[PDB]
Amino acid sequence: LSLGFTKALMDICDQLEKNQTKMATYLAELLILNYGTHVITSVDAGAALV
Amino acid sequence: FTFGGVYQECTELSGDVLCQNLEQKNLLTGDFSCPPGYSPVHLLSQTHEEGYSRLECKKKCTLKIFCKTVCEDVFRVAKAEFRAYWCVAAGQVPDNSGLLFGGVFTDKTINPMTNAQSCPAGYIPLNLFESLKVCVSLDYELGFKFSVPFGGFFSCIMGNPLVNAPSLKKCPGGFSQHLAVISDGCQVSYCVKAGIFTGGSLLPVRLPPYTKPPLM
Amino acid sequence: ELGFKFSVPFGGFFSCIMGNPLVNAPSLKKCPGGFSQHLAVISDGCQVSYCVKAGIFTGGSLLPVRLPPYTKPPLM
Amino acid sequence: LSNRTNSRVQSFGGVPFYPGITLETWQKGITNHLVAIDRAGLPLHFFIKPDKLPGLPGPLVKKLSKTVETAVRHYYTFN
Amino acid sequence: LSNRTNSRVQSFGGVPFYPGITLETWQKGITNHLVAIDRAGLPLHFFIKP
Amino acid sequence: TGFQICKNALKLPVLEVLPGGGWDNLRNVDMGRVMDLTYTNCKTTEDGQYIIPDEVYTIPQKESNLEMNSEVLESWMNYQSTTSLSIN
Ligand SMILES: OC[C@H]1O[C@H](O[C@H]2[C@H](O)[C@@H](O)[C@H](OCCCCCCC3CCCCC3)O[C@@H]2CO)[C@H](O)[C@@H](O)[C@@H]1O
Ligand SMILES: *[C@@H]1O[C@H](CO)[C@@H](O)[C@H](O)[C@H]1NC(C)=O
Ligand SMILES: *[C@@H]1O[C@H](CO)[C@@H](O)[C@H](O)[C@H]1NC(C)=O
Repeated sequence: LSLGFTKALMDICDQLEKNQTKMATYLAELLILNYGTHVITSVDAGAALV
Repeated sequence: FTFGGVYQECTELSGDVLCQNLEQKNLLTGDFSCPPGYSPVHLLSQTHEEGYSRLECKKKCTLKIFCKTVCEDVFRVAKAEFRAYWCVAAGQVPDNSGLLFGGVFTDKTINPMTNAQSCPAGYIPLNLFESLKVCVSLDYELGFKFSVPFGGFFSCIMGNPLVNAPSLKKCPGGFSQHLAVISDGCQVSYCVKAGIFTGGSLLPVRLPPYTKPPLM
Repeated sequence: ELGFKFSVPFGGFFSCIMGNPLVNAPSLKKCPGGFSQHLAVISDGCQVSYCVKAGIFTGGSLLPVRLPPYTKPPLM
Repeated sequence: LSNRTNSRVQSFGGVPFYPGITLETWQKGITNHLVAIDRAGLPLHFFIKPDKLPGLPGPLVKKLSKTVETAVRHYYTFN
Repeated sequence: LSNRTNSRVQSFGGVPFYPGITLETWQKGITNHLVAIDRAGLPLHFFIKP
Repeated sequence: TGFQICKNALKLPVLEVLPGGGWDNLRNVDMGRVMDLTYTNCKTTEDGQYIIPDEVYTIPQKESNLEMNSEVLESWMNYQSTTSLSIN
């Protein structure tokens, strides 16, 4: 995992550890906004024309 | 549910030109019918007209002595009514004897299951409308790896009989409703489980795991 | 010998108008045993298929080198 | 007399298209201008695993994955 | 009058195809763009050996 | 985690289509780097065309599809009429 993704996950873990589920969910939604829903494991480099 | 196939009956109303490609036999029966244990469901009946210039040559003999071959071309507007149906399971039909649904596509639309205007490997396209093709799987394993659960068809005039006998225009259960085709302003749609369809730009690699991470 | 090294177990044929008589005399459109059903031809809308064992048929893009061994690695 | 001509060109990757270009020139010009034309991926909660995060203990990352996945579910349901 | 032309080209390996290309140029262009046209393998468990 | 060190040596472009990024399945747009991309090894595609990060590998599926459809329809209808009358 990248540095930033790990850092965001650690922040969510710490917020959960502080027994504060309110900003935990906010931080998780921020994670979703910044990194989206899925992670791309395979692409196809190429080109197309119509 | 079990989908036993489709067939598009073609009736010639003028000439014999249109129904040479608008007719579609059922794959399993080889005829415009449904396999045993299946009840044909009237999907949609519509008329189609097309003009064509047919050339014909005839040998006219007047007075049994003046024989001449005359060739003439006639511009005729052939009209044909096509009636397309689909075979749904009548009851507790044997499993998994039948056919599998690989999605449908038109020359102007896409098949979201394969994201292409074609049928997957081991699939056969059957003509269902003027521009609609259905991808049907004969092999059970290839279909099961290349199919989606099917719920039924319905039109703008006849709804789905499997609603929960009333026939409403609604996909039963958790089956989702997506457009299949528009024929002369009449909507035709199909029903597939909502979990398999998604945004579609990213094809998820949904193979393993078959369980969430098991806790210690 | 050449056929045995270049063939597949065969169950029989059936068409859209007459099914396989080897079903388990009724003749149904079903491959007997574990024989798989694959489309062979479509003659004028009539479906003709064959029956071969599911053990040999696969995805097909990777030809197996499935020759030896003829047994799993025997335990010590 | 009535003339009506419509041209429509849609390109993904390669040199910016211009009308007088030939498919030879366009095909020879994709050497550096390649574009993702297809992609596949996995849900991100699939990557929240104890072995993937050394800094945190297993029971913690399990709850972390649960809350991330429920955040995703909420994000889907709202929209 | 009615003209209808359909061309379809499908290439695996070699230089990206363009319509005006000659088979000579294409054949001389595979010198580095070679792809797998056939493959054979073994089951995974066959390699998990003591 | 830059690739400029490799570029200075190899003098090649870097393959700009890379996995390991985030993806918003709703909006269908790339989001953010999730996997770690490093260029420590100065890894290259086998054909020596692109510099790729150490965490990816490329299958060379060099394929091209071309479809060309042309359709020309012409209709010509020409008609003439000449009626002449004369009374003397
Ligand atoms: O002519 C006008 C029509 O042209 C097309 O239709 C074509 C059609 O696509 C073709 O299949 C058939 O022609 C077939 C020509 C021969 C048919 C009779 C067979 C004859 C051949 C000569 C020996 C005796 C038997 O009808 C017309 C005329 O081309 C289109 O439908 C449309 O442009 C228009 O409605
Ligand atoms: C435009 O009109 C001319 C006649 O002035 C005709 O020859 C031509 O085919 C039409 N179309 C184009 C694209 O020039
Ligand atoms: C296209 O139509 C022309 C007449 O305009 C004709 O000469 C030719 O044979 C047709 N086909 C092609 C491929 O040009």
